[PDB]
Amino acid sequence: SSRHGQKGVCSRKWPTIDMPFSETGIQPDIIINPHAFPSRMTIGMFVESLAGKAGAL
Amino acid sequence: TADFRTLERESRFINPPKDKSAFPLLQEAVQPHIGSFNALTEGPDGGLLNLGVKDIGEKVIFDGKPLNSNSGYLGNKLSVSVEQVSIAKPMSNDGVSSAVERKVYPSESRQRLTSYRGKLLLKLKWSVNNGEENLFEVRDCGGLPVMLQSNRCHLNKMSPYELVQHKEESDEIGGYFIVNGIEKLIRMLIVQRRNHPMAIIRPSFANRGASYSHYGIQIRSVRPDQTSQTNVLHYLNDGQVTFRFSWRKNEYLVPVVMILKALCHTSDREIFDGIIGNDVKDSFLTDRLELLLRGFKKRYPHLQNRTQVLQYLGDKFRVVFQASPDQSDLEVGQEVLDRIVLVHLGKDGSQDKFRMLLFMIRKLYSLVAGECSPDNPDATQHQEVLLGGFLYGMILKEKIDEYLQNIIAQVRMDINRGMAINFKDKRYMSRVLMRVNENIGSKMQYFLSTGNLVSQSGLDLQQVSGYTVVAEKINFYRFISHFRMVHRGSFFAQLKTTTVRKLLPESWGFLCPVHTPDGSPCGLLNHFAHKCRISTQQSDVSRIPSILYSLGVAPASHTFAAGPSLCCVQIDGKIIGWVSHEQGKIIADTLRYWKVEGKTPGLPIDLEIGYVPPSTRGQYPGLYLFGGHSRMLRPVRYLPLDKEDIVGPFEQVYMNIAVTPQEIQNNVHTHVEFTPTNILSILANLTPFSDFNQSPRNMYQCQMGKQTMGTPGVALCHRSDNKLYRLQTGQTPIVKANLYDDYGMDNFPNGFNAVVAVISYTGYDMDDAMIINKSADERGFGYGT
Amino acid sequence: MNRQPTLHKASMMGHKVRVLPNEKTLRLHYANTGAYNADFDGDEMNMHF
Amino acid sequence: YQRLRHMVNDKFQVRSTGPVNSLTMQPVKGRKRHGGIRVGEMERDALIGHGTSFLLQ
Amino acid sequence: MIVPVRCFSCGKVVGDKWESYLNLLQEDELDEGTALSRLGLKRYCCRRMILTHVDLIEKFLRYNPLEKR
Amino acid sequence: KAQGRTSGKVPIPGVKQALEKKEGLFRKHMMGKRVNYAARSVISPDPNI
Amino acid sequence: SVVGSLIFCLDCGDLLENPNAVLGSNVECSQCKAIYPKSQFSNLKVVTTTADDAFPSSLRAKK
Amino acid sequence: SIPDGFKKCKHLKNFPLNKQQQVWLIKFPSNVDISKLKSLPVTTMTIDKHDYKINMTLLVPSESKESLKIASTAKDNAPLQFDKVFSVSETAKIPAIDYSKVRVPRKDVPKVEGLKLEHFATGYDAEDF
Amino acid sequence: SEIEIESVQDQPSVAVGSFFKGFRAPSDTTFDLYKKKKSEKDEFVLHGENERLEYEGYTDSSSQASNQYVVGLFNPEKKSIQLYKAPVLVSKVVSKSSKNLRGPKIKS
Amino acid sequence: LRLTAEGNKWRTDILKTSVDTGREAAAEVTNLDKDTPADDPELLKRLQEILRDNNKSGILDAVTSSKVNAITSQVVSKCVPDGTMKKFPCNSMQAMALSGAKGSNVNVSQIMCLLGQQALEGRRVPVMVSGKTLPSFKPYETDAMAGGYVKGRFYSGIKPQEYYFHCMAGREGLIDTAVKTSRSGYLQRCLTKQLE
Amino acid sequence: IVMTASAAIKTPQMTLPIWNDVSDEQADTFCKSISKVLLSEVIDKVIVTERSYVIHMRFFDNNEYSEEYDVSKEELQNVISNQFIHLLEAAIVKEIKKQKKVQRDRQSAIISHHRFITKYNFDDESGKWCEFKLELAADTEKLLMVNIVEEICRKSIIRQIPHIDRCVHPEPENGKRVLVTEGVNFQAMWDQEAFIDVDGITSNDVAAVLKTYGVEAARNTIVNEINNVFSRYAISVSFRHLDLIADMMTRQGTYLAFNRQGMETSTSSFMKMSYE
RNA sequence: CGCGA
Ligand SMILES: [Mg+2]
Repeated sequence: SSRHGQKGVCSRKWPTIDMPFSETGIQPDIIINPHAFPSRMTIGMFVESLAGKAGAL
Repeated sequence: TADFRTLERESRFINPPKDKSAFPLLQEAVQPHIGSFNALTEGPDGGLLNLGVKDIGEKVIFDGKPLNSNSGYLGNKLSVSVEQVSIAKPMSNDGVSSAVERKVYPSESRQRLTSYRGKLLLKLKWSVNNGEENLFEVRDCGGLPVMLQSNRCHLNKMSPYELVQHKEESDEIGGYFIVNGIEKLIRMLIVQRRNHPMAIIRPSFANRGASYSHYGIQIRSVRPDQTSQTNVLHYLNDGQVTFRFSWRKNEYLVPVVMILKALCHTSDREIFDGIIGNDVKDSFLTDRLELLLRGFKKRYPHLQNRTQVLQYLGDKFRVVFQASPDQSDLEVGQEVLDRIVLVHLGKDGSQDKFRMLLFMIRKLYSLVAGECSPDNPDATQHQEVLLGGFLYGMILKEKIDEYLQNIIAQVRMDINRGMAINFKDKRYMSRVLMRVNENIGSKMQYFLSTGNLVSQSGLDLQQVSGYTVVAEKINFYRFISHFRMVHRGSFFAQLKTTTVRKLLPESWGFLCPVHTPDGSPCGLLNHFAHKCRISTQQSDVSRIPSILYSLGVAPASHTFAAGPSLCCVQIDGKIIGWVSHEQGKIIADTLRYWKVEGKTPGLPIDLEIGYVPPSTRGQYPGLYLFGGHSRMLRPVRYLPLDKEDIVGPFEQVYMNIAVTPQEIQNNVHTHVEFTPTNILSILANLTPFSDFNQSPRNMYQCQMGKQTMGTPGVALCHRSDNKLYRLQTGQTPIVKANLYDDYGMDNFPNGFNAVVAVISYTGYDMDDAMIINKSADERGFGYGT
Repeated sequence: MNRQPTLHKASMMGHKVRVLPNEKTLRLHYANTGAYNADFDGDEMNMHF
Repeated sequence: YQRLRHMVNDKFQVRSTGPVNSLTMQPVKGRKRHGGIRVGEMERDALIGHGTSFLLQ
Repeated sequence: MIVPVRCFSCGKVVGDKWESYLNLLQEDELDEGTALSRLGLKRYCCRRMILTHVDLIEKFLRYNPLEKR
Repeated sequence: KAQGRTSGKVPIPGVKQALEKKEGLFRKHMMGKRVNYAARSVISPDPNI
Repeated sequence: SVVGSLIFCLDCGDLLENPNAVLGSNVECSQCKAIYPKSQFSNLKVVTTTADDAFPSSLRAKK
Repeated sequence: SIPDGFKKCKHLKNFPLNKQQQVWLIKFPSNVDISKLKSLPVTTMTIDKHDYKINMTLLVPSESKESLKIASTAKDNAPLQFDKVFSVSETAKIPAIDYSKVRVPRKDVPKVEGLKLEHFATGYDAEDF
Repeated sequence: SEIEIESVQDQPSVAVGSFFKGFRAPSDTTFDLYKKKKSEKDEFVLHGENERLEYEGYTDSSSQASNQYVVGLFNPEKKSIQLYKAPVLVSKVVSKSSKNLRGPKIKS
Repeated sequence: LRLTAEGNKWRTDILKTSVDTGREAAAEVTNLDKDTPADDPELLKRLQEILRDNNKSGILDAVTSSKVNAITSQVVSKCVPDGTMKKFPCNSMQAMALSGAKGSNVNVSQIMCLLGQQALEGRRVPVMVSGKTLPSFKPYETDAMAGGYVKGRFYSGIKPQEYYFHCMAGREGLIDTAVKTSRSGYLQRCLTKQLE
Repeated sequence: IVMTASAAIKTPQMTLPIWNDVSDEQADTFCKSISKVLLSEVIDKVIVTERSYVIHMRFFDNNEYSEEYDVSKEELQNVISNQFIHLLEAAIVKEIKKQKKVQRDRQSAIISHHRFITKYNFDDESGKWCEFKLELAADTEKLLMVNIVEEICRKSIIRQIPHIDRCVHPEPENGKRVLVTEGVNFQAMWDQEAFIDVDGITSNDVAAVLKTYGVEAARNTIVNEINNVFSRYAISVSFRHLDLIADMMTRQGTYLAFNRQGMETSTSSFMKMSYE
């Protein structure tokens, strides 16, 4: 889970080469479906997604 | 914007503080438990127990020797009463020989999987023939479990650097019980506001009999010893008013007029005048009232004296209270009142209890007259938290009480055996006690283990059990989650109605709205807004009346008047006097001002000021001041000055409190919340941007956070706890709330920061959805144990 | 396959078996979810053979 | 992110021969002693309604 | 518990830089930003490893069963 | 139909109570049962099957 | 003393019974034994109005 | 009877009772010194530089002045009863709220100053830009 | 307006007491005022007496702490009043023959 | 998730019309003049009165709930899709609700427009006996904002009062989800057993 | 409908199709006339003054209610005249022992009918008030009158059609023009067909219909009623199911619950035996 | 009556 209440089962450990890789070369650690939102109405996670990156930079 | 304080961080881990914890809030969180438990032995008055035992008093039995004077001589009078109670800190004697003992640190109790218990000691006065001969002998009722980090816990006062030396979590907050190595704690409950009349409407009342209405005035009176006694006034449809009380798990009913004459010598005219006051222009009350007086007369024409009344009462209940054969029904009658009616006013409140009892009847008819609205018991307005320590004392007082009963029983059987008996004999005394079974600690330890309350009276507690709950160390959050936890009790869990689990607006800033479990416990388990504090001790009211009487309060002693027509002034359920509403509002405000100002001595800020403005069919008006224990006090900011003020829930309802300074309106708000974050749980505050999430979704987080695989603690090597989870590598969340550092969750990283793409790619993460980079994992990511 | 509670017969269906290596979890295609009413949030299902 | 409890290794079981409760000569809860899986009426009802009746029975 | 050896995402080896990182914040009194950049952490992948890190082993080390107080 | 023993301690379940209440038997061990060749586990989405 | 169908001795504060219940023309306190005549007064009026809480209406449903 | 500490009043002082004179029962805070006072309104006032704001039977001494007689001015012995009641009690004054100080226009989230480019395309440094 | 203060009697002269409305005693009924000097507090207990009745009353302790009552004799022709400190007596009434009425310990 | 610059402008503007909306319904329910100011004593007297009655209080919410919901529509209608910064198909959020993939126009609205009135028992926020819906509101408040109408949107965020309101509705849902589980399940067994 | 299959329900309703002749106003009038009329409805106030006492009744204006509830002050007089007092005096003595010129003739008549009425009067012109006096023993309790009276006034019925409370001309939905009936009495409506269409009368109460129109109509009512539920929630259930259930509950020709009770008649014991 | 849809 995130801190935003998104709970999910790990679906598959995903071979890293198959995990889409950034312009930078950073494959994501976790890949959460973009469809699992509007229903759960959790914006703070998008926001955190920004700030988290924003901080780390 | 907060920071990592990484240097400041590590310097702490490296060198823990040799003076005091760096996370004071974290302590102040658990304060309700320790504040309660320490208060058992503390306070200028000698501690709750020493006050509690003082209530039990003597246990009298008679040998029955004739003396050879038909003769009214009952033999020697044995007087059995305890004197003062002490609790030794946990100590280890080495086998026998009374070799010089060593202190016991809980780390040992954990690893040995035993209870962590201090010894329990009783100074017992064995008296014969009314102090003609008396015997002081100290006893040991067995090792008593002790709350960690309390005044009887050796760990107390240790600087964090020392706890590490004694192998406890550097920040260890204690506040709980080690029982058989299991960590238990008494989860706080919610009980009716003490020392405060409650105009109740319940259908269950009408069910109790034919002429019972559903109306009632319930009050929950609690002695300074924290024993709670309920007294309820049912309004009967015929116009009778039956005082109801409870004793030995049994309900009993009394005509209220009987009791008024029982309390104080008084004239019927005075009672009537004592209620109606200036309201004689009303027919309704008089009509209701005369049927109550003419009711008591000609129901009981053989009672022309308060004494006769007292005698009559004793006549009935002497059986009930097991009164000693010497005690006259006059004498017993006096006890019945003293041990039941409005206990919080003490044995000397006889003249006060009379007034208070009139006040209810006044209010009751008003409720029946519908002039005042009923009072929601579910409403946090009328509620108070019942601390663990106080409960743990209550039970203990019961066991002590029953213990004396056990002694007298041993003697009577020893008497009815006809065996030769000398009360003055010291060896005989020992002969009795050695035969007597005294281990209280085990019984208490039994309690904490089972959480099953076993008592002669239910302690005015609806449910019988569920009082203890295991401390769960899964993550750190779930652990601390317990100490901010509270609920109404399991009896309300089974109720079909869900109104009890409603998010009443009265919980603002007290019960965190966000943090509750889901499913069946939802709406029951609640958590205090992290700034919510509980009053663990009394506050001095000594000079309050002096202040009040100075402020224009007409003494309740004289100046008969009553009714919602004009304000009433009370302290912890004691009528000080009466004022016009307009005056009271000026008073309560002024008083509120001085309270914060602080320059006026004898007026502590924690005192609630309960001013109830008069209204149309609203709550019964008045001015209420609750300084006692177990109040929900929370901080606010006071606008006329700028200073911290403290606010109870009861008084919150009427106070206009702006959330943020920008919302302050002219002549509207007298107060403002410091930060709006003050209304949230620990975890609630921790959820980032929780205002952006959907509320039911945040509400999971609080429940998810408590289920995480976290860092339970650093003591793992020395902790023997059964089943334990630990996340191998935690990370400080970049996105953070300032409280995260204040509460110092740094010491317990609950998770990691993950590079996350919100995308539909693999297709394997459709429903639940969770794709983990494989290589990322194998790098140790999220590795648990 | 069965997902409790079983509201209606479609909540219990037969399935051809494909044996998948490497993992400890039953695993479904999505078309079944609407029937079983299964969200893949800690969901469990009873397999009968 | 927060790794939770409720790891799958804690939750699953299969094919309980062993327990065979003495009264009913039937299996027992899985847990960690080798139980089985309860069926129950709502599951029974489906079989009847589901269609897999011979099988179900 | 202790410094992760590799950046999860990047795979880059982050395990060594920690000591030097503390050194930077300590001695040089840099910000958090530059030190990382000075350590040569470009990808915010490998930056969060050190940046967010906690040495919680330090607290563990305080409990040593193998020695007197 | 049994007299109260010490008004508490609970009555020991009689034969009638074994059959009836809330199960007591028929709907415990008859109308439903624990079975063999059955496995409960966690579902995982696999689109590829 | 005597207010709203209630009758009190001025010595004792007793509430006093039906004036007519006494055969003799004097009313004596039960506690103080203070004696009053039977009727110093005719039975007093005691107006009692029904409240407005009760009933539905057309007009109270309006006004 | 006479309980402990009680010395019965031996000689009671004089109470010169009798448009006639008026009789006023008036409350005061005990802290107020009534022995030194002068005027009084007929409402609010000030006493000792502090400011202040504004059923029962009366007993008169015996002629012996060791005991108490009821107050009756009717000569009917019908009880003389209190003419006027003025409750002189402690008012206090309250500071007014200063809205200009306390009502504070919101301060926006402080922008973090000195944020350069951390990100650069593959194969380039900070200096190149 | 303004009211001149002629006199303040700081020694007992008169006293105020409370029974009920309409409470009346015979003319010969007198009252025995008892006085303790207790700390600074002056606690007055009043024993009233008549033939068949007993009037017993006493000042409240808690009230007289911060409360002070002064009755006064006001000349309306003048602006002056004669101020006299007086106590406030919480009081009750007992008839002697009704007083000692009592029952036995146990009814058998 | 973002509206365009103009969209927010539309959003704000329509919201500004919602101010007096609360006072209006009261004037209507009280049968007082529509222009009765918020503080009128007879207004409050009736508001004080209508509070004490549960039934009449149920009426006031229904009326007000109507009017404010009309406001909500005017927003969502005028704003989405029109004022949205990224447009369908390029806008994913719309593309999901629209295609019925996941979510609904409601969800997208609450994110990009406002949450709107919080229905509790079909009524608005309960009211403390003081006549305050919440410690931060004047007693017997005529504002819709104080009555649970939420002008905030999850994208921009919600004021604390709104939040505490919105937490209520949340609890109502969760409680209701639990009880729906048990109730119906008992019913079905009655049918099956006899119709087996 | 299903488990309890209770005869008495929370909301008994009678759907009353009206023709298109009767006007909306006409409909309203009929609904008011055939509704519920209580004495406590029209009473503005009541005063009790005390051994005897007098009872005043302030009503609304004779026009108002006789317009509003369509009440002849005479029947109103009569409503008060006989039943009302008989009700009144009843609980009175009941409680007592529990504790151990046009007017003139009418008045004389009324007084004769009862023990406790020694005087009577009424407003025979403006109808505004009713006033009368009751006497009791010189030794009698103070027992609360107003509560007795307020209790009777509410129980007191002026005009009611048995089991039918107050109707509410709903809106003529879906082109269908209907009066909604609270409570169920069909025979009552059967005299009313001058306006409504009796052949279109439908109910919300099965067992009532079964009693009146018999099993088939009752059955048809069931499918209709159940459907309304799932209709309201927009859900969709093929009538074939509802047919099966309805046809089942009617299998005995009575209206049988799915609970223990209806299950009694079943032949197979084990089903019953394993149910509850 | 705690944990999971
Ligand atoms: Mg699910």
